Amino acid sequence: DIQMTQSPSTLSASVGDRVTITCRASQSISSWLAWYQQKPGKAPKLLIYKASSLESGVPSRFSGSGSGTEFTLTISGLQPDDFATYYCQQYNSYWTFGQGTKVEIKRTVAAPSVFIFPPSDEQLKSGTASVVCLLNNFYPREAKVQWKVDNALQSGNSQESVTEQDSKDSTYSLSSTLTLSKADYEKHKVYACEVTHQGLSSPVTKSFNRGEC
Amino acid sequence: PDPNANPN
Amino acid sequence: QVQLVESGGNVVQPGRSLRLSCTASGFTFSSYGMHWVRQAPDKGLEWVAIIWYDGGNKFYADSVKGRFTISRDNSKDTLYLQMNSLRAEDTAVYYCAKAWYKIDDKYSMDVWGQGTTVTVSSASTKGPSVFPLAPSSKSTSGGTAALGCLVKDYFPEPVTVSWNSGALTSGVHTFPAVLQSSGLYSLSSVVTVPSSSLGTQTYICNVNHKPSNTKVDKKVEPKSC
Repeated sequence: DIQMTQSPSTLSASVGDRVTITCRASQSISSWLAWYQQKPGKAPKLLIYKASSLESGVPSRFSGSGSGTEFTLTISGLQPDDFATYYCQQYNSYWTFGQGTKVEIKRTVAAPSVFIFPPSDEQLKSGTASVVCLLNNFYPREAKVQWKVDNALQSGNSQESVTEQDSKDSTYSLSSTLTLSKADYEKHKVYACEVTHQGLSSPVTKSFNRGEC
Repeated sequence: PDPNANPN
Repeated sequence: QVQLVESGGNVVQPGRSLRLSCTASGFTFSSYGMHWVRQAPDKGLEWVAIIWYDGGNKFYADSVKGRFTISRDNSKDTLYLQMNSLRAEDTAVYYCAKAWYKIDDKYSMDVWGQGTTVTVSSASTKGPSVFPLAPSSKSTSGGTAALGCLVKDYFPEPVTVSWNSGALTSGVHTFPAVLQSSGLYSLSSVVTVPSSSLGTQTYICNVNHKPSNTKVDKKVEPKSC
């Protein structure tokens, strides 16, 4: 199988910028490369075929170049309608796609506001305890979230979820949920989440003591 | 047979 | 113009069968080959199968060979995908795509449908449990307080969450669901409100789970610590 990889995975840009997405193939596919655009909850749409040929109805700001194993998609003068995820696809041997490149709106770096929520008394009656760390309205999306219970790092008992970019402030919000049994939650005191983000000068800790509030 | 050949 | 409408997506237990349809309009369906392509976070965009214009030549991806069968009925302008012995990894959005009318040595697809969603799990339908994420001193910054609701252990997707029956919409963040190792989904919905309104304004989250016909209202009480 011919493997398709795109670079970068996430491109941050502003309206009017000239941006370029790169696609690479595990072996030569000649010029048999197509580019598609997909918006969330919508279908892919063909943009370019044969590496360089523009599909009818696609604006001329989209241009393509490349042959063999390396290909590029260039948008000259980004428009608001152009913020989406773009996929390359080879059709030389069957059909395989790249992982996708999401073009997002660039804005100033905003540090997250970190809030922590201990489990409710109602859930504890059910036998489970969920601790929620909330990172609110931050940019860029890269952030590191680690859970420490009585200074012991946790592994394999948390799940993260991130929102798509907000339509008004262009920020992201993230949740990290530490899940424990009621009995395991009750044998520890300090529950803390450590947050690393570009907007923070150093890692930030948000903690609580079990049963105090 | 070629899968990427004309299917129309 | 060209229009492709998928249908048939549903929740199915592992090992069972499901049949998808793609109804075509706006083009001479009998003259074009058709593709099935699926999409999911664990799989990206993954080609599934292609069928020639007359229904004879068919090729499949290794991930589905021996289990999925592609067919078509040109008298109905309808494309089919018969999925047998379904697996959890088959869970995805299934698109149907038309082969393009670009004459060259190699061919691909141009127009895609809207997609139909297939979810393969052994889980039973369950309404969600709603727990409060109470505001506290540990959920405050600059006069703003964060509160939310934890919507846990529901199957299948989706759930809708509103706050105060839709009166509160600004500052709301309802996170995408995660699939737990139990096979049940869970999510949380949060909102930031002024700390000064904690004593004056009541806050309630409204969770609806139509697959279970479950509607839940949960008042989030503010903590005095």
